[PDB]
Amino acid sequence: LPKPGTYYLPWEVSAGQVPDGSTLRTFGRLCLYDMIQSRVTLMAQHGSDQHQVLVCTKLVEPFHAQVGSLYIVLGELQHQQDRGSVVKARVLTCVEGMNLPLLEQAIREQRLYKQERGGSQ
Amino acid sequence: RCEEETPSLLWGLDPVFLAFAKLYIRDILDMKESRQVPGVFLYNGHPIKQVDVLGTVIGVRERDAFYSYGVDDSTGVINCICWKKLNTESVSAAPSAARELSLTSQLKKLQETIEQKTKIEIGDTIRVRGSIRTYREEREIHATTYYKVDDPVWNIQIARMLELPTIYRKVYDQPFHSSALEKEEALSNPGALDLPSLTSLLSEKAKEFLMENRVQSFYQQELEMVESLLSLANQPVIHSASSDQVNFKKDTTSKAIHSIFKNAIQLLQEKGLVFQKDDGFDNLYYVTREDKDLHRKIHRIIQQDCQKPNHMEKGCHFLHILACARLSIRPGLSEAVLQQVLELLEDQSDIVSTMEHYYTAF
Amino acid sequence: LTVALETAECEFPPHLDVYIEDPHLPPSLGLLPGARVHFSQLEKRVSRSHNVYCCFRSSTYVQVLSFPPETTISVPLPHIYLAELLQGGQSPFQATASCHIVSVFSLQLFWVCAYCTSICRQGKCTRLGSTCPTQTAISQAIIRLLVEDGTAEAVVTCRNHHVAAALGLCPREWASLLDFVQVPGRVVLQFAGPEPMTMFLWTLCTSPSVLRPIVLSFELERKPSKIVPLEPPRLQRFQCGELPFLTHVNPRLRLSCLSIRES
Amino acid sequence: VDSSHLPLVKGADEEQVFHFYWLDAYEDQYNQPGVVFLFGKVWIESAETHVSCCVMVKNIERTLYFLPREMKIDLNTGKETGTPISMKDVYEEFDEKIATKYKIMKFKSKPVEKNYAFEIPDVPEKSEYLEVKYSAEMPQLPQDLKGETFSHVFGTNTSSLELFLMNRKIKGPCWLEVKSPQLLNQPVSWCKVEAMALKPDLVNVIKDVSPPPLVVMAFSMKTMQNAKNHQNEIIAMAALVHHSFALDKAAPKPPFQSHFCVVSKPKDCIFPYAFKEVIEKKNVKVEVAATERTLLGFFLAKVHKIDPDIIVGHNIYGFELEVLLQRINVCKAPHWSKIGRLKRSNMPKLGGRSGFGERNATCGRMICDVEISAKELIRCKSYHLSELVQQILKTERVVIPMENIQNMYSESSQLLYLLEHTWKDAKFILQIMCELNVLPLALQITNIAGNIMSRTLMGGRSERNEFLLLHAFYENNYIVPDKQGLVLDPKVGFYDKFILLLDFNSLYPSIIQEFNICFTTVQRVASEAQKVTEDGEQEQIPELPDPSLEMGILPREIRKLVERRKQVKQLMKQQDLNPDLILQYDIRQKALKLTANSMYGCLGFSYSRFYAKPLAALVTYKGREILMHTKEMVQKMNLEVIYGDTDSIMINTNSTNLEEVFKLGNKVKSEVNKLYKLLEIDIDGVFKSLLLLKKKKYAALVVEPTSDGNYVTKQELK
DNA sequence: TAGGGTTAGGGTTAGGGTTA
Repeated sequence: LPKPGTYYLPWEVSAGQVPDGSTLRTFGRLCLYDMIQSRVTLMAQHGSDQHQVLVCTKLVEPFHAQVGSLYIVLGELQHQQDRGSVVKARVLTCVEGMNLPLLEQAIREQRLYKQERGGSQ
Repeated sequence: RCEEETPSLLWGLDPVFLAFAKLYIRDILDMKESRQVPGVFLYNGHPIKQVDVLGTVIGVRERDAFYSYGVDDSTGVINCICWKKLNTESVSAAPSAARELSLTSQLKKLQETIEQKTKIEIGDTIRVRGSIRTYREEREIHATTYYKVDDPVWNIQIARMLELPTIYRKVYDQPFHSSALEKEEALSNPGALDLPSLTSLLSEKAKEFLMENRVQSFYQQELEMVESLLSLANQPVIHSASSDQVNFKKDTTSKAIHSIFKNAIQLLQEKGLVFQKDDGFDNLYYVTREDKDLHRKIHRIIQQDCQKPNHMEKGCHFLHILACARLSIRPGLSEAVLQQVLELLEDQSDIVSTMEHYYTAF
Repeated sequence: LTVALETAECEFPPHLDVYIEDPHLPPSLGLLPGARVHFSQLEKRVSRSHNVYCCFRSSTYVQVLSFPPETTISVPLPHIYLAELLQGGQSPFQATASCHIVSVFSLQLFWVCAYCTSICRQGKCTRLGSTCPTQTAISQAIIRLLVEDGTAEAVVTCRNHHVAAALGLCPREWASLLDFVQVPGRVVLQFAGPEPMTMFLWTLCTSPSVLRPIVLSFELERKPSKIVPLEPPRLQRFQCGELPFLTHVNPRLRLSCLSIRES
Repeated sequence: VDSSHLPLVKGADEEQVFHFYWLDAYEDQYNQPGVVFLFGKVWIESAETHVSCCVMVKNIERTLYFLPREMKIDLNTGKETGTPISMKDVYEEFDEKIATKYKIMKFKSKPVEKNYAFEIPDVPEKSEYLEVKYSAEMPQLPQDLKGETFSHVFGTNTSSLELFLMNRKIKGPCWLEVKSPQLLNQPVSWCKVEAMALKPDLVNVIKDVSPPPLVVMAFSMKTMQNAKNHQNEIIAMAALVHHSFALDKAAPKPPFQSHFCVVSKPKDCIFPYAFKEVIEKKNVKVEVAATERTLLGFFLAKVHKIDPDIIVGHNIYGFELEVLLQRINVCKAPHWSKIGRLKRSNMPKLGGRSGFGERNATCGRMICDVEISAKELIRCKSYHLSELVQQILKTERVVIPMENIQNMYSESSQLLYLLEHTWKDAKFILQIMCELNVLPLALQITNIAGNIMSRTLMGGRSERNEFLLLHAFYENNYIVPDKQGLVLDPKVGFYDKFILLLDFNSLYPSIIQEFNICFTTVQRVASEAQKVTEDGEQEQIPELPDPSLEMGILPREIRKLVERRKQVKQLMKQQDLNPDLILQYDIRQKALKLTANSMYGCLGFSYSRFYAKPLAALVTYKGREILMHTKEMVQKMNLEVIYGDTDSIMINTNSTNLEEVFKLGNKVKSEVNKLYKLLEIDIDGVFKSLLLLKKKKYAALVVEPTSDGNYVTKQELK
């Protein structure tokens, strides 16, 4: 059995605020599909800032690509020497039309409740 | 202190016992079991027998007769067990009329719809309903029912994981239920806390003591001189509420005891257990259960159909019976007393009730 | 007349029926739906089924307070869980809840006479001619579900088109099924408790095609006017780990169906 | 009859004591644990008859048998602490652990000894145990309780009724002596007499007076199924009343004293015109039921006033009992408990597949079903009531479907015909049961077994055998545990000449008697066929126990039964006796033979409490060995065997003269008995011309010889 | 004299440790 997948907004993982080898699930919008090297570069906006996450895909071929669309990625993170941070994909589904603010508020509320229950112990 | 789990004899009083609870998977992993009954689990005073989970499948394994599934709900992972229901003896159709052909076509459509709905692959969304079992020192979820959820936009999962904390904060993170009240077993000595409650409690005790002796005629002072009745009445609360006179503290306490005894007596009277007579005695009453002559009179009048004609429907209503009994014997007859008389007559297999408030003879 | 009380003692008033006979009292002016009225000195009696209602006697005074509004407005029923009905603190009798169907108990379909309501056969009554001057048949349907919302469990009964709505079938399918069952005359499926139709319904009733999350608008089955406290806890022998044990249980709630919608 | 005095009977001890013949026993541990209700009949001199009496006994103390360990064993580390075991140490550990964690206040302990020879392992054959006596008010100790000095405790969940009856050596319904009578303030039953008994030791067994006459009631009804919701309903009542039916002779005449009926109408149809006038003209004692609640109330009131003891009918448990209960519950008939004898309101949950609640609710009276009685008495072509009437009364029985029932309400005379049909059916069933004399046979069976009278009426041979074993082992100071065929292929051929068929008698009892098959005399150390783990296709059957060993326990009882049967068959040959005495002897022997048959089924049935697979396997092996030996030695005499089954074997004769068949059968009997003296064979029948068709099918002209040396050929097919 | 029919109903169990 594997470890569970905790949610993480793109900008935190972009800054490397998670330990190496952790399992995380995040979101973003695809920007490029490097065919030969099996690499995916998705992007997510934050005000005037744009953040990039590198996704290895060696475990989900065959895989259709939808340029300029949202995605959900779940897997493990490995801190490479030069490439930086890349997530090893285990499941990679596509969702469209789902509004970000509801999701962001949802994880914020869940984190708040978890911390509140953590105040008794 | 050793936290004692609630006794198994009161589990069902909770409304959660028969329901399908929604829990975080980490909670169901980390929440303890119960020693007195293995197979069921206890969480924060609320016993839980059935759970409901939803998430993304990340592990598939097949066996001879049962599947295997590893679900994830963003906080933990648990195994799932789904038995392969035997579709033995496949039904063979017959060349009946066109209606049966259409019905068989619809049956095939339903079968293929179910087969498509139950197909599961890695990366889908699964919903599971069932109980908890522990095998090989690990926790699993037996599945009573399960099906794939089609959510291409992530609406249902967002709604679920927004709704759940409200469910916790409103139901689960609360002390306990409210069943069998508290201290209602007896009254923690006859002292109690409410004087009307003390009178009410004295009422049935006096009634039972009168019943034990099979009393047919009694006087209020005869019941007041009873030491047990006084001891039941003499409570710390009644002494504080008996402050009406100072120069006659003993006399006013006796008056208060007389008042509470009379209140119990009139409470019994309102139940029809004891009636009243015009014999010049203020504190004289007779138990209606032992008035054999009255029972015989009512049985005779019911046999005669309460003066109603035979050619009409046999028997009479409660109101007409009450009027006939009042006019035939005593204008002072009370309606609860006649209800008790009719019930006692029915107890002795004297009459039969076709329906409510309508009794016939044989 | 069906009136709803209003008092400060209880914030969930109970319904009540007022009967005005007319051997000596034609109705007075102003009595219309949606108009507040005041009553005084009415006669109370107990029904055969232990109901409370007021008879209208010669010692009754009627006073009209306010006129009906020019437009009729509606207020959605409050949303609540099924658990709060078991706590004696101010529980409503009409509400809506989000629940999920577990299983079914029985399903009944009818084709009754237009006049004597006896079971019809291909458009003719069993007692046709003796008590039937015409030939017309009207269909009826009865179902009994068992739903759960997340914190309790209750049984829900539906009638007429509500069963068709609850089975998730288009009106064409319902009409076709009623026409198909119109020939035999009667179908009773004591599926729980104490011919291709049988297997078809057995397959349908125990599939996820029906067991779906639904939004229910339910009315308490026991009418609020009725009063009958006679329920001590029972005892049964639920067992999970191959070891029976005894525990007391509350009586099951009874409800009625008003509207069922998907989600 | 005043209720403030008890009709005590003075005895030799100058004490006004109570003598009564108990019939039924009841208990309720979930509500009033340690409370036992007893029902019976007590003679009344003022009324010159017997009335129902209620006696209930309180203050029942539980009995435990702790199983001590030879060596101290730690309960947390599972290792020996290096100290021996003494009774005082066991008592101290019990007091400081069991009573502390289980809240036990009152307890009586004393070292005792018992015998164990059951299939439960981890128990020494003989040891000095401890008896702990405590009330049932405190919680029962866990059944698998283990301690430092004790490894087990016996009798954890045994019923209080069983211990109460067994501590006084009671064998079924019998006269009893009741001392120290106490009055009851609040009656709780419908019996005329109610008694309050304080201690279980106030009873002694009396067996010197014949039981008094009882009340037997036979009744039936008609059922109509609603079309709208498939809700069945009951239409009419009909019953035949007998007051003082004897229980020690044949069926008296007349078998009834009065009969009554009442009928109602459905929710749509109406009664025929002037039904009251038609009844008056006909002058028939039939009541008209206005409503279903009315008929239910009238029927229950009539039953309560009559207060019957034995009730009978057709398939009552299967359909009628639960139909009546459902109708009562739906109609909300007040005081449903009047059908039985205890005043109750909490009816047990109906619809149980096993029907446990159905028999629980029917406490206080004796219920008999004709179907089970016919199944256990003789063999019939079919169990349908019309078939039984044809086999006995040879009378046609009308089956009326609902098509005639719906229009049956047209005329009053038609309803009179229908109710006459129902009354005739009830009379026919009553005659069928009375000529069979099932009730005296059941009474004799209960007296022989000593078990509960009611449990015999359901055909529970396993229960009666278990209770007989319990009596036998308690009389030998034993502890009992708690509660949760070869087909022969001989030479194949068809022979149309005479075929002589024989069948052995009590093959399994003979095997047990010859080889001393008993729990206390059979060990389980072998590798023959049955009891070994799944290591290959080889397992263990116990070998033949040594005949030189001490003779067993159960063979002693079966030998006693055989001796009693031999004494009976010696007694019946004497002439100049009353016919009722001859009938009693015949039913007694037949009860003995059925008991002998049930001896094997005691352990053959899987659901036995004392089920022992090794003994059953040994019995099967011995039966197969005896069958093969008999077939071989018969065929050595130039007598080809065409078929055989366990103990019923027929030998091909290929002859025509009946004298040769008789002589050959006698010679075969002489030959077979030589090896087994206890096992004997009997002439089952002779076939004039047998033809074989297929499996379980044969055509033959059965031989039924007369006293003139000739025979009549009668054809039988199946 | 005012509700319809009033009926209590599903309340078990199923086995890992495997490749061309």
